[PDB]
Amino acid sequence: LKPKRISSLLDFTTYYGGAQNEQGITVKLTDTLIEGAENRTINVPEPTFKSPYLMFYSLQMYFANGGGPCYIVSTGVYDDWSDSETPPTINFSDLESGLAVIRKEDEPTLLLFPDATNLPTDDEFYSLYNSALMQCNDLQDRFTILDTYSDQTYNDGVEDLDPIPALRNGINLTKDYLKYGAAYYPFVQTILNYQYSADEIVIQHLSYNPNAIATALDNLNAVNGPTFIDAILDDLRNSVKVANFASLVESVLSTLNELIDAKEEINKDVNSAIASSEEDNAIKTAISDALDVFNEDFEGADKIESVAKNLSDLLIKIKQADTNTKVENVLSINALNFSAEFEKLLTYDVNTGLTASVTLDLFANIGTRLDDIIAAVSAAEPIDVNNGKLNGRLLSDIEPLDNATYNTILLE
Amino acid sequence: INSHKVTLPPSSSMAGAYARVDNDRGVWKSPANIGLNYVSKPSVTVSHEEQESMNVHGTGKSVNAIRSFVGKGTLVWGARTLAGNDNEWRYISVRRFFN
Amino acid sequence: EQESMNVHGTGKSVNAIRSFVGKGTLVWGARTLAGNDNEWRYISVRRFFNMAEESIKKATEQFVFEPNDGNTWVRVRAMIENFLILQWRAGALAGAKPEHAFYVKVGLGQTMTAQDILEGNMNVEIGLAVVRPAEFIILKFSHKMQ
Amino acid sequence: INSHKVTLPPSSSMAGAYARVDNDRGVWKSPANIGLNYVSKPSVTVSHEEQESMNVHGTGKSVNAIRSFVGKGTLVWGARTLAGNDNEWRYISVRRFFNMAEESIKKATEQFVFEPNDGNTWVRVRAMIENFLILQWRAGALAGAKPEHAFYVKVGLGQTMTAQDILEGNMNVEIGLAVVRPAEFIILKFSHKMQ
Amino acid sequence: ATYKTPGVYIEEITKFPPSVAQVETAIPAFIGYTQFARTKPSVDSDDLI
Repeated sequence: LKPKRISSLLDFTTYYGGAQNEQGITVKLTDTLIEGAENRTINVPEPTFKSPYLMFYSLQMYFANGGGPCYIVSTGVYDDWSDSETPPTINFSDLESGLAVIRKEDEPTLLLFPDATNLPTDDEFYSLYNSALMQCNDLQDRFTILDTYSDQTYNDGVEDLDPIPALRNGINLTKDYLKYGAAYYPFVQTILNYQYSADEIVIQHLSYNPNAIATALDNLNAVNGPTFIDAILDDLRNSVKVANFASLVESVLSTLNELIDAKEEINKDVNSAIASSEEDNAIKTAISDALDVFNEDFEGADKIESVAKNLSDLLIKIKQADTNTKVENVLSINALNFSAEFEKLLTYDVNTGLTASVTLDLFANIGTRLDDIIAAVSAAEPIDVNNGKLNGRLLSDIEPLDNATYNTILLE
Repeated sequence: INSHKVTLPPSSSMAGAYARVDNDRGVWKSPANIGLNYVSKPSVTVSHEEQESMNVHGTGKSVNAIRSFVGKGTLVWGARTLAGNDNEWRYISVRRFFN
Repeated sequence: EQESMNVHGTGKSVNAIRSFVGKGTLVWGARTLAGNDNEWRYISVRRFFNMAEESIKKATEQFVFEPNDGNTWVRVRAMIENFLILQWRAGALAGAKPEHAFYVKVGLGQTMTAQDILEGNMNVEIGLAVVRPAEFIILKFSHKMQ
Repeated sequence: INSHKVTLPPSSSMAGAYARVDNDRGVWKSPANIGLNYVSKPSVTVSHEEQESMNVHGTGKSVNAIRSFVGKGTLVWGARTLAGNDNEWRYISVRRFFNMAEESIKKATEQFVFEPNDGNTWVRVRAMIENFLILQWRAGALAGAKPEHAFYVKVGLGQTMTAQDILEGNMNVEIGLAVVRPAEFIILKFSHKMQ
Repeated sequence: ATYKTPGVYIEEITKFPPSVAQVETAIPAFIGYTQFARTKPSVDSDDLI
């Protein structure tokens, strides 16, 4: 709640950032045959659920029409969407709190509220603009720019109201207040695009040739090999001393990362098979149950993805600690976190030259949980009749697969 | 839960409007033909015909009405005291200027 | 349907954004929400008064505890008059000569009494003639004899 | 140790500012709208709204406020005495000019104590006081377009004295002054004029 | 109109009269029977009776 004077759009994104990614976009693909000729249909409807935040878009319109220096008064940060059809809400008590701090500033001459048309009731909308005109009367050096609540006929809960006569009812002050404001109508259509992320767009693909489960099988059969996933597992089982010891940790940390990258590509294959087998809900439950039991040791059971992060920051710390103290290089590797983090993959492997006395082992449950998934999605291939190659895939992940389809979806 | 609103008696909104008009125009200006903030509607509708026995009465005990008008919103429409047939003391602004 | 937007019995005017063939999308309306007021119906008149009053008010705080006599009243009048002469020459004030455009009055026997001096009051009076826009242009055609 | 500073009551800084303004502009100039040296801030913040009952009050006992303004620093903002509803004595500079003028005239008058109380003395007493007040009018302490608007001096038999007063040994001199007041409130009145 | 703290103040004085706004003169009203009287022409409900 501190007013700050900026000068351009590049100054705004430095201190405040950009817009919120939209969550209401859907993409549909359909393959058809018309007398022996192929036909592909791409359908992206306009979203009915939008983000209620409009501040970054309004500053783009201001600088494009000749604006100069202005003041920014934040009222809070963005809230998250609960799901794909419930956007967050705008509170009346935050916007009125922002009007109280701008009363103490001397230099601005114009008052605006860019998020105000997405307020829950129209009575809150008119009451906010009645407060701005009372501030313009008291300080007697400012002016207010108003809009209507909507550009079309809107529902009040009891009645339907036209926008122009409803604004004339809501603003109920005398002339000594009305001379400080002006109102404009209707809304304007711009050249700007919505802000979105390609990591959150899911494709639904209906094709006459169904190979969704077969393409999901070929990736998962290939990763279940001796050179692929078995080669990851058998590898795991003064100033010159610190520099040699950092080379040993970098080889272990490089082995963990390709195991985590193998975990990422498995989940994209099973998710496309879960979404394709909407028929026979008992088979979808078995495929979903096999996936979370494989994801136990990676996230839920043991801290496999958590030790790969702390070892990297512990690796940087030991290279800076060599400037002053050897006890610093002793307190970490024996007493504090560094001796404790190695125990979770192998607890007492130091009993011999080879890893023995396997009290704790986060590995070697991978291949048992993998071939369970291979049989579980094997029941799904005679029950899927309509879903094609890209069903259930993220939009960013199809760019290496089919580049021409990815560019066509971006235009729509 | 937030769709339910509070209904209040109007005496504390009137006190705020007394201080707003005295600062703008003085204490000798009647506090009527003015608007109220944070108010959606009156709770009861009062027409033209039933305000007549509110404003002028044989006892002299006048009651000021809060009303709605098309194109103007909710307003205070009445500026009398409870000695409403007195030629010296029937207006609120005369009594408060003497005070 | 812009007629009841621009001129109305309540005086609450709404400015319209419209399209015209050969011209594109334009702003067509320049009124405030006190649209039947002869002093305050135009946006540009109100915003010029906001500029001129604040600039004069900031320049006046150097005179607050000064002697309230004839030497001060001559210099206060000339400071305000020099500022308004520049506004007349730039075209903000209408007039063929400067005394048609404004006036400034301050002094004992003009704006103040002797009882006002003992209380510590100094009164300055300023009147302005600001240029208005040409909103309706009416062409009147007629025949003349040969 | 040196990061801790001293807080003082403001009366000795005000005495230095009284002597600075009297040397620069005279004793008839109000000691307000001025700055204080060696001062970082006031100890308490006083706003616009709470100085109103400090400056003007029903008892008449006014208190002068030290305030801060953006772009201007810490200033003295108030120039009243504790008789703040008096039309003769509410300003500090009026009271201190009367203290100067009365003492200077009183010391110059002791050369006349056992002199003859006749018309030759009354002419020279009147001209001594009139020559002094003409210099005060020209320096700006007395308001007036001409000298008889600014002061008057009266002394003589049939003007200030009776014949019974002469036998008792009394001589009466009457002096009236018109001292310049400060401009405490400045009110700008704006209006439209016809084209 | 009352000033207690020292400084500069701004007052506006009202001199010009307001102006009258002219009303429409010929807007008729027709009162009688219709065929259906619907707000939404596709949905079959006479809510404009």
